[PDB]
Amino acid sequence: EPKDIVEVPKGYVYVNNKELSMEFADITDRAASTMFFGELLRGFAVTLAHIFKEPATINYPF
Amino acid sequence: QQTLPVAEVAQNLPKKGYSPFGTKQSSVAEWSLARLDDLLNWGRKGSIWPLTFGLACCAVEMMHIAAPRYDMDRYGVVFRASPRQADVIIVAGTLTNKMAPALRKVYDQMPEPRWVISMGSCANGGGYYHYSYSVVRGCDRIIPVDIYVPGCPPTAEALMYGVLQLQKKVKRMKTLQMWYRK
Amino acid sequence: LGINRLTKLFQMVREAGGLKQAYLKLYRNDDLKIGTLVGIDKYGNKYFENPYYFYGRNRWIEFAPHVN
Amino acid sequence: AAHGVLRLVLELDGETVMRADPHIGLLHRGTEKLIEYKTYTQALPYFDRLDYV
Amino acid sequence: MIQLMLYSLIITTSIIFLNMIHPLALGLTLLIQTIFVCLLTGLMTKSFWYSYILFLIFLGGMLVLFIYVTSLASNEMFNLSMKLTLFSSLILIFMLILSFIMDKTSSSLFLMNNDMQSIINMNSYFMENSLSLNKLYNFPTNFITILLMNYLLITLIVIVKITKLFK
Amino acid sequence: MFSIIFIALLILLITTIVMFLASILSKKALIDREKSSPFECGFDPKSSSRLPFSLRFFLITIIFLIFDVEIALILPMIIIMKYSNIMIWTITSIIFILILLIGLYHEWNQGMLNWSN
Amino acid sequence: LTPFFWLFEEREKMMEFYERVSGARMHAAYIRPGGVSLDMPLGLMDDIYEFASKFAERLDEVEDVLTTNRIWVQRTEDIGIVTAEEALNYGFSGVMLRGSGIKWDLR
Amino acid sequence: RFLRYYAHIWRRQFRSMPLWHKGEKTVKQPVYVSDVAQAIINAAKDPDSAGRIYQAVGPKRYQLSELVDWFHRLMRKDQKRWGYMRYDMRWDPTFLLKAKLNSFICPGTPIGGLHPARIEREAVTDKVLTGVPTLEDLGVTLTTMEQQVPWELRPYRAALYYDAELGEFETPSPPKCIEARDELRLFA
Amino acid sequence: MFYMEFILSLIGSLLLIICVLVSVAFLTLLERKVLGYIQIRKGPNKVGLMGIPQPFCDAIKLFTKEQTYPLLSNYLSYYISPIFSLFLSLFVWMCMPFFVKLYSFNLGGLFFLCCTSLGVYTVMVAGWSSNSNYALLGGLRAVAQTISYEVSLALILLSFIFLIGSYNMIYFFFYQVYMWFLIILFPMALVWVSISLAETNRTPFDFAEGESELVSGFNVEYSSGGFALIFMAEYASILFMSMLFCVIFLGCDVFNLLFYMKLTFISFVFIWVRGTLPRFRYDKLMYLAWKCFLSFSLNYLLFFIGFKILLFSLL
Amino acid sequence: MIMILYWSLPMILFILGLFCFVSNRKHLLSMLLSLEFIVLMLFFMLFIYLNMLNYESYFSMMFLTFSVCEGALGLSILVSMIRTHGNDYFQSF
Ligand code: SF4
Repeated sequence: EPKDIVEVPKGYVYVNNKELSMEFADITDRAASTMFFGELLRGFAVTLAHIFKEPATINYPF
Repeated sequence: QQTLPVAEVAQNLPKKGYSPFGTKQSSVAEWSLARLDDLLNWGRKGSIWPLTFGLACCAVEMMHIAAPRYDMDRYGVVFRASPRQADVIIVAGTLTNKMAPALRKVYDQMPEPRWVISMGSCANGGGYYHYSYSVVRGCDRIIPVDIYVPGCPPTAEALMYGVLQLQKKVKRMKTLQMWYRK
Repeated sequence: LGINRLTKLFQMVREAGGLKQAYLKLYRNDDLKIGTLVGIDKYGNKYFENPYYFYGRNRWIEFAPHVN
Repeated sequence: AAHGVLRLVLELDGETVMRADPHIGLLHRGTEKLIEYKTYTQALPYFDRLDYV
Repeated sequence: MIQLMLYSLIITTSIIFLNMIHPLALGLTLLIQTIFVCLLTGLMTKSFWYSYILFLIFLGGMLVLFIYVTSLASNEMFNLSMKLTLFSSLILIFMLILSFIMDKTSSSLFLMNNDMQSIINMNSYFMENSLSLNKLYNFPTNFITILLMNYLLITLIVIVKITKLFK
Repeated sequence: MFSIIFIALLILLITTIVMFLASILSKKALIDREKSSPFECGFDPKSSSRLPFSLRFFLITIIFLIFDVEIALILPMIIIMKYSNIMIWTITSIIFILILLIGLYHEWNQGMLNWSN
Repeated sequence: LTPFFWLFEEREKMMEFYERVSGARMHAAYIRPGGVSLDMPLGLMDDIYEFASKFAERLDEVEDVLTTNRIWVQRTEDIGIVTAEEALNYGFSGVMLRGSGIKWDLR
Repeated sequence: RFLRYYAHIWRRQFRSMPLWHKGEKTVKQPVYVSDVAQAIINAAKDPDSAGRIYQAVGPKRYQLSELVDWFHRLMRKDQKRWGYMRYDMRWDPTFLLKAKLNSFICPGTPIGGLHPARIEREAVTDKVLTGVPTLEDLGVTLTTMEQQVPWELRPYRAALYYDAELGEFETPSPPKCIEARDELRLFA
Repeated sequence: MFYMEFILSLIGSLLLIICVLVSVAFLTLLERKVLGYIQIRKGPNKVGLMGIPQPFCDAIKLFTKEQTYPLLSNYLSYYISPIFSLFLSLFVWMCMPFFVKLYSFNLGGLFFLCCTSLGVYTVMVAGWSSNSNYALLGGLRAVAQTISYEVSLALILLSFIFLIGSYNMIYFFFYQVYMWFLIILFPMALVWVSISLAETNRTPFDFAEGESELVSGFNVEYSSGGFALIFMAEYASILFMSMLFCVIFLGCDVFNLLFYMKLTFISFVFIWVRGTLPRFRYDKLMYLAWKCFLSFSLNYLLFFIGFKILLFSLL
Repeated sequence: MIMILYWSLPMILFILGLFCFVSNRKHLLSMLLSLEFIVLMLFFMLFIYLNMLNYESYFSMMFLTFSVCEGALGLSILVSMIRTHGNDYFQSF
């Protein structure tokens, strides 16, 4: 995990303190994600998958 | 008040036919015009497109019907945003004075045959705000209502039951068959 | 492919009464399922339950035939 | 996306929105006055209507 | 016949062009004219290559400016007159029957389409645009294309100099 | 071609006939003053509503034309490549694209699309 | 569309719970001055447990789908920056305030 | 029937409304619909009106040429190009065929009410008589055309050419009534 | 003989026209069903037997519905655009490739560019005829989207054109005779999906008709019969691009059922996007059009031009 | 006569274009559109000549590239002109 950017006490959770690394493996990862839309592929496959869940429509009025 | 027939009475009775007109037509013109009405009603019945006016509180049920539990496009119902392409208007929520001219304008910009469902008590008779200085007591005073869905809000089942009731009204409408008499 | 699923289709389709008695049921109810006769209504209706499905589908009704 | 209620009177140049006047009050149902006329127990559902989500 | 009918349609639309004064009506008129002229030049050409080209540049892209900036609309829509249409139909028809009458050949161009070249011509059996567009790229007549592209570059430098009057 | 021409004429005629037919199939209604107003979400349309023509969309379409013409210049490269002399075809085409990139990248540093307005 | 529909599936389960306690889908009257109007039906505790059990899966499905997505990220990110001081003097609160950086919350 | 008829397209020839005797040998006195309705109710509330005819007419008689010209002025049909002309219906034998065909073809109401019976109606003059009571006897104020018609026909205004000027064209100068002796001049 | 030639050419054109129209009208159901299952809905299964006649039902509604024509005199001009759009979306088919000669249509790629271009005039004049600022904004946004993407669309084509060595589409089959062509030009496929999706105005590039930003864009002021024609025109368009994707990347095997299997899968893929992606902004899309795609296409142009020079060197 | 049967149609159209270019129009847009029609006719004369010529045909692009630039410049100055005065109407001239 990357370090934070603002030190947090308890009773809270900062949802953006995580740093965007500049390590070469980290930049090339993000670059490859943009060049081949990995994140879109993850979401794409999700919806394909979720065809294979049975719809929850009640056959009203029967 | 009437009541359903009993088991043996059903046994005697035949199929209730499909076209609500029946199949007793006398002459060729009558029988032909009966079928064309049936086809027209079938088209207007199967595909009906609400406008999604949905002002308030009632609107949430108007969305739950679109939700996947009591699926409504299952019945052939779709929410077209543009009133020129919307065939039905589910007025839902309160009609304040600022809104009254707006509802009127939206209604008649929609082309006919246009049917209105007054969902919820707020639209039916002004609902819980009936004695208010700013609310149209009911929506019957702005537009011709066709179907009333009581509830506050109506449970989603109630709403789409009313939709089916509108489908039945769309099914039995007599336009060609009775133009012949006109 | 048909992993003991076409078999189930054969059960519902055949014991319905043939091609005609599977199509008319399907044509009317827009779905064909298998259950047990929970109880026969006083007015010709017939109630069917099957825990195989879920709560939406758990219980259902075949209305009286004379209602076309 | 306008909640069915909101009415923004917008003045645009090109496609950007310069002046954006929102006209809240297309729903106002005189609920403060009605709450006054009724009883505390009777007045309770009014609040559930408000912020109906 | 197609060729002289196409003259007739261009003549009729031209008469339409000189009458119409609403900018959309004029711009509409240009649109039809362009299809017609593309058709006509195609017929007398070796092929329709240039016709497809000038279609997508002249009409496809560049008349978009004219219609768009001429979206002034006059503030109101057309008052279409069925009379100029009927005259347009009327003038078209007896021009069309005359086209049926006119001399079949002599009323046609003399240019040499790929078909109207002689069979012996060994050059004609190549790809239809190969030998025509050869020297647009082969020296020493290709630098002019370089002048074209830089001209277009400079054209953009000009547009941002005229279209950037304080806003 | 004229085989194409006739088919298009036939389709267009069939198309207009269909829409002509639907124009008679659809029932008529007595006209209404308000049924024929512009749609403005149900609140009266303002003055003429003719949009301002002080904007950039012509500017973008002008960029279109420049690149649209440039596209025309490079279309024939497909066929002539088998015939033309290779040096000239090679260098000549390469500098086309190279000048395009440099125009583009120089223009990003200009950043002309990020207008102040 | 897909996020809205997937979540509005689960919204139905929660409303059913309101229906179980109060007798109305929405617009219960269940909370009253002397405490809640009425006791809870037996077993509603358990049904709540399974619903909470599955909700992590449902929320994560949409979360993984939509949080990272570039279109969504660029479509929302850096929209309408709300500085801290400007937030207070305009009388903000809630996750708006809590998002701008203020560590305030009524709970 | 009245204004839609004089507005609808089939009624028009190319740009030349055909009128019987150029519409210059006809006297019309139309009345506004609501004032007719308001009369109906007022005479329904009163039973002492029972057994009494009532000639319902407007305030000021008019000549059909005056009306149509005013109509086209209201509709902006006369600025430069739309080019209104008035024929004689007798001169042109095409208008009748339009009516006959339009009747024979339409299953419902013929388009624009073009059936011949409407044509005879416009031709017929409006003969009032004294003694027969009137709207004033019914206590009904009569909004004039000058108050009602402009707004009435506002939807059908058109022809705002790009070639010409608009807006600054004056308000349509009203028509002018026809008096009793002036009628006697008309009929000679 | 010769007139045998012409008669068949007209039969094929006519036969294709009825099929493509009935297909897209019938395809609309597949959108409604498929999207219904992406979302956890059940989709239309009510009318007929499992909602099969749903799209015929829709057409009957529309044609019965009156034609709420806009302001008095616009009758024609408002009645023109739907014709002039459905015409393009159909007639664009005639250039599609066959081994069984429908035409000897050369310059097919050029003709593709031309028809895909002409969509701008239809949408723009349609909005102009409507005369409603809502409709007018839609047209302008619609115009900008289409016009911007054509620039990238052209250069993208040229990469394939060079790789096949002619403008005749049919050569895509000969060059794919061994191994498909997607596996060579994978990034181009993603870009080409986006370009095709932009042309047909589907989402994520849904600005032209759209919803929730413009009521229906240009479509907002359209009554029934006009609306049905526009709606059919769009779906004829979405199919054709699906075909073009199939003939370029995925085999061009016109005389093999697997080609038609591929047609459905790609048209499905379009929907698969419809129910997944959110929409873009105006400006972000223009960055994506000029600052991203144009650069992309030029590099491959400069990449493949050298490759074919090397290829020509070898032989 | 060769010109009367072949180069005549281009003449008649070209002259009609010029007359419309010197007619009366509320703004200059009708003028620009008028000369634009002339360009198409100008192309027409040019192509029939370039068609006399076996390969000199390609000169179409040179003329087309130049011609569209004139139109772009034409729209350029007009649109800047509305923006200057709030109008480019001939009454301003
Ligand atoms: S009727 Fe009930 S649910 Fe509907 S808006 Fe009124 S309070 Fe809300």
